[PDB]
Amino acid sequence: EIRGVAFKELFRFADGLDYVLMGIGSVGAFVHGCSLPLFLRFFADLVNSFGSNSNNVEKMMEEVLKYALYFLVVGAAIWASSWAEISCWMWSGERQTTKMRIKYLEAALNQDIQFFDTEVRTSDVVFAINTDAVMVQDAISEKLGNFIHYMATFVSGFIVGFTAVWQLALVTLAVVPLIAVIGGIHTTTLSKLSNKSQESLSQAGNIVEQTVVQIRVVMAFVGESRASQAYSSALKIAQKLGYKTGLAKGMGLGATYFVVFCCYALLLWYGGYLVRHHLTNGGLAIATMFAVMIGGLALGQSAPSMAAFAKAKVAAAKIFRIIDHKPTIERNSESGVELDSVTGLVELKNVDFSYPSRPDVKILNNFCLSVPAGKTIALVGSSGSGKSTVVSLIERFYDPNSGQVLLDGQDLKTLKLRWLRQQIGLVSQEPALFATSIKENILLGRPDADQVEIEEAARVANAHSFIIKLPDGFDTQVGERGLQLSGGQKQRIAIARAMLKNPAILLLDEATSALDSESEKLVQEALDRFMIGRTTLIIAHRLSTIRKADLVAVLQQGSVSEIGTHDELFSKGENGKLAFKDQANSFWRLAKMNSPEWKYALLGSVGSVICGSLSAFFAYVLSAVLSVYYNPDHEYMIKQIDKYCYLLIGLSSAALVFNTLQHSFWDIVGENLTKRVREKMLSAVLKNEMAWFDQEENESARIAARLALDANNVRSAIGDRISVIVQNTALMLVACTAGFVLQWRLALVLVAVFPVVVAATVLQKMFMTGFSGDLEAAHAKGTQLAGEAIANVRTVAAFNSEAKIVRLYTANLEPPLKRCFWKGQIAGSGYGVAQFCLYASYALGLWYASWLVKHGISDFSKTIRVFMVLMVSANGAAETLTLAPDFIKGGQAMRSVFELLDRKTEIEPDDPDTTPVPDRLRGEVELKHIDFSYPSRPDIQIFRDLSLRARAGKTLALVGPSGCGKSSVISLIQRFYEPSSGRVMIDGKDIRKYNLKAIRKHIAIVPQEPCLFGTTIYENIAYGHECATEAEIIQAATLASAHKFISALPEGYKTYVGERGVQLSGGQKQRIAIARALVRKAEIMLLDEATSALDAESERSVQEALDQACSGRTSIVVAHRLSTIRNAHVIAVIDDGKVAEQGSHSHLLKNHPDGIYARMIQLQR
Ligand SMILES: CC(C)[C@H](C)[C@@H](O)[C@H](O)[C@@H](C)[C@H]1CC[C@H]2[C@@H]3COC(=O)[C@H]4C[C@H](O)[C@H](O)C[C@]4(C)[C@H]3CC[C@]12C
Ligand SMILES: Nc1ncnc2c1ncn2[C@@H]1O[C@H](COP(=O)(O)OP(=O)(O)NP(=O)(O)O)[C@@H](O)[C@H]1O
Ligand SMILES: Nc1ncnc2c1ncn2[C@@H]1O[C@H](COP(=O)(O)OP(=O)(O)NP(=O)(O)O)[C@@H](O)[C@H]1O
Ligand SMILES: [Mg+2]
Ligand SMILES: [Mg+2]
Repeated sequence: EIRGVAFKELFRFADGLDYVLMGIGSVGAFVHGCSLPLFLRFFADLVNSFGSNSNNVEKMMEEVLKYALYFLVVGAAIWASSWAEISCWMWSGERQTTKMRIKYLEAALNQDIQFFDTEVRTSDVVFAINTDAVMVQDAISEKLGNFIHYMATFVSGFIVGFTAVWQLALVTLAVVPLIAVIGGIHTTTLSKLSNKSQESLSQAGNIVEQTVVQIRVVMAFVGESRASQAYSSALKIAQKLGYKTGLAKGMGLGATYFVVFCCYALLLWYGGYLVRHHLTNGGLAIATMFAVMIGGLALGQSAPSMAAFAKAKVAAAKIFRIIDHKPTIERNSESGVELDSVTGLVELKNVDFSYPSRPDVKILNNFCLSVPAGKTIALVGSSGSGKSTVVSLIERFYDPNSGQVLLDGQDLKTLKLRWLRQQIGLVSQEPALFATSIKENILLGRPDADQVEIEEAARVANAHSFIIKLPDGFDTQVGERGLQLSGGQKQRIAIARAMLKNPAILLLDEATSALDSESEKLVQEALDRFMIGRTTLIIAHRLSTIRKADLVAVLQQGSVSEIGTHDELFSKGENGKLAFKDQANSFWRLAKMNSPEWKYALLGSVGSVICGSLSAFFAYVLSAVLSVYYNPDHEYMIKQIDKYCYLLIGLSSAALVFNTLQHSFWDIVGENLTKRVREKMLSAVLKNEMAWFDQEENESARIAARLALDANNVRSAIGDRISVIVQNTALMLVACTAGFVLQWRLALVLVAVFPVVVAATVLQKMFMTGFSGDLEAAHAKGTQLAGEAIANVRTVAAFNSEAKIVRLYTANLEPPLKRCFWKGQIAGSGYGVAQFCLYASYALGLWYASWLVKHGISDFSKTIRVFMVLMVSANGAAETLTLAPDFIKGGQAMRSVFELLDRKTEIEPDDPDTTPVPDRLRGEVELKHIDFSYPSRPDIQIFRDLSLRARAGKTLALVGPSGCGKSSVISLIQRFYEPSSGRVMIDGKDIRKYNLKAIRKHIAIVPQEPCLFGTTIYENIAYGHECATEAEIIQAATLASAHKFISALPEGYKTYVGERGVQLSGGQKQRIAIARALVRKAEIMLLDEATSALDAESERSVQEALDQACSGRTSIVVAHRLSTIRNAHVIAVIDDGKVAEQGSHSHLLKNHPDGIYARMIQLQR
């Protein structure tokens, strides 16, 4: 394991302004931490004066007034200190992390490629530049400030408590570890159970994704019920674990409240004892209690900052490892010859290169090549041969280990590297389009070029096409969408950027076969205008290229068999605001679906009120005890203290029990609602039709994200909302009742100021959490730009565009920096204002209590009880942070779930209408005058008045070009889609009237590219029939001939398959799909081009399956190749979305002889 760097090195990028910001933030954090208990000290002084000076009214008034002014001063100090701390720390962290990322990227680009090969790899580099960067940022921005603040709080609290009453300081210090340990155990248990629940829900989402991706087969069968069962089982596990999480949370809250109650019972009794012996005052006792508790909790809260410190030390050690690494291969040597002879006469001879990762494996064996000037040369590289390797050696990506490698007769390492890479132009198979605009991509090709050069490169170098037809034109961010560009267009953009680097030799790479001819002809015309551009990769396709290049040589085992011009080089491997009333109605709908759990809810509700009451009750007790401390009769003091302590001890157990009950029952109700919603959501999705599935915004991963997110935030927005609204209502109700019946005037004033103090305490809790936004989202654009640059480092080195990439990264990062600065300023100012208002309200209320006492309106006891009870109950109510307030997004997610459930499918998966279902289908599907138009693309309409025939005891074959919708034909066979105007007779009647599920169970199909379902081959094969037993799957395997390699598998039918399982061959998976089709034993066997996407033994297997299919009922088989359609007796025609003839191939030749398919047959020969 690598060793983390020392703490100081974290601040390597800190400049003078950063040091100033860090100092100011440290001072602010220290002042904040010290001010938290200093207020308690001032409160103790005020209370002691206001209680002792009852007889002397005027002195009491002046004392209370001066201490209220002290409260205002403390409020202002907290305002300023919190503002400075938050703003300075956040902005300094951002300012340092930005420079760190810039240096990291700059160091990364100008490294060697073999460095990425041997040492840290590109994926690790990206993972670092995201996670380690954000980790160090959060550690040095907020964690450090919080650590300083909490250490200050701890020290100041200890000092205040001890110097006030060392005795209670010692006792409370003994108390604190209990509460700290309880809180730590609670947090740890919650985190562990949260991780467990997260992984369980991830599993359930995995079932969701695998179902939605594979919806084709799922609807082809009746397996939606199976998917629902699997989802229900996963959700059952998740909900049982969820029950456990709720119980743990309830026990944690109950235990901490129990220990708090007992501990304050003991502390209050001891404080009464101390006051009785004239050791101290009541106010000093209370202040010591609170201050010592605050200090201990502050140390507890400070520890996580140390954890983050260690993690950031490791992360920054990694980052500095990449940063400090020195480029091994010397680059940009000043010995650059700067040859004026751009023509490369001779190069790449006696080349003995070996790949760095495996130096023993010598890829290139004494390679020699000429590449004469004035003429283009092509290379026939084998797949195992290093065509990319020799290209890299040309580009100087790697240095040849020995060998007489040279260029134009003047070597490579002699004449610099930047200039040489400028001389050579490269195109790549994968276009290198970064996040920036396409015009900026052209600039990245050659920054010296102006806009007119870009236009002409879009005019003469390439044709004017969609690359210009973007709505923004050339100023369009290709990275943000990507799907907008086809792939040929971005390839032509790369061609253009290469055209900018016109001079001297220009290497060419291979292009995919599935590429437009326009890009290809642009490539060859670039070749014609660039005779000095050579090394075109034929790859047995686009033979015009090999026509252009006279010198052609093949490459194998790091050597060339022949050297010279064109020859017989073929057959040697050649191949191819929003409304709220609807919110109330939908809330009623949710509650209605939550009806069965009502009992639990009711019980939970009951627990809530009791919990709330006890919280407020607790406050009152403190109040009363404080009021008792300033009483002359010490015996009456003893009686009151004993009564209150006994009552507190008695109610501690009630607090424990009712916290557990409330949380357990509320969380159980939520889990049931969540699972119930999930099931209904999945069922509604499955009832929908694929015309909705293929539509964008219905992708499998996106659907699963919808399912998870909406479910969880709905359960929050119901359960947490009800629990909060009931519990805090009861708490403030009983608190205000006590306050009113004691002194309604002071109670009314404090009720008026109540929302302010509640908001301030909520903000204190949020500050404890941290005000930093979602940094990864803020840096997302620069993040993905840097990731693309790092992954595509070869292309960046090819155009030596590291400086431009760094500049674009800086430009991307700048607006997030400014936004972060302003967000920090706003957050600091708002938090400070809230705290100042809180302390001003404290001062106002307490001074008003003094004023009431002056006029004889009330007494010290009643006023102090009212003030203390209402303020502590306000803190208890602002403890609202315990339950997550996701309601804001909860409403949107809830309208989302209701619109998804309320969405109607036009094709009913099950037809309610009566249908004349036969046991054995008549198997004579009758396509006639079909004019199907694809819904997704109304422009493309495959079918024009198509009429087809079926053969009951026989089979029909179909053949055509890849363009024709044969898979569309089989889709319309099973009512997968809906024809625009065509009509089809499956059973002497419309398919639309007859039940769809009966159609599914009566028709078996194979997909063109079948993929398997689950762990065991047994279940995947048995999927075809609802009762496959064991024998039926036996002959299903044998007739399909899958059984031989199934037995070759370790455990056969139980062998785990999938991404993590034994990944069978395409032929094997297609054959077992055939086996499943046989399992279904259906009337119509739809054997699509899977009968061609296979191998020779699978080809005889398919011929045998055709034998059985013609023997048993009927089949529609499509296969563009020959020798398979000949098996079927009757063969149809599907050319250009039209039928031309139908019958046997002998019949297809007796009338309408030859044909496009016959020409294909001659070709396949
Ligand atoms: C004198 C008060 C009215 C004062 C003005 C008030 O603002 C002050 O912040 C009060 C409400 C705080 C000061 C110390 C706090 C306590 C800190 O010490 C404790 O024992 C902790 C333990 C545990 O965290 C409890 O959940 C809260 C609990 C029990 C806190 C309850 C609220 C306080 C009692
Ligand atoms: N990242 C790599 N790690 C190890 N060996 C590599 C790497 N890249 C290429 N090679 C080796 O380089 C040789 C040729 O590269 P390879 O990727 O097999 O084919 P290619 O030159 O890209 N041609 P093709 O397969 O038709 O696309 C083989 O010996 C590879 O093992
Ligand atoms: N959702 C869709 N919306 C619009 N057009 C579609 C859709 N799905 C497929 N197509 C069209 O269907 C045609 C493809 O025909 P298809 O029968 O799927 O053969 P293929 O998959 O291209 N070749 P092959 O694998 O040999 O069967 C193209 O015109 C596609 O654009
Ligand atoms: Mg290659
Ligand atoms: Mg098709």
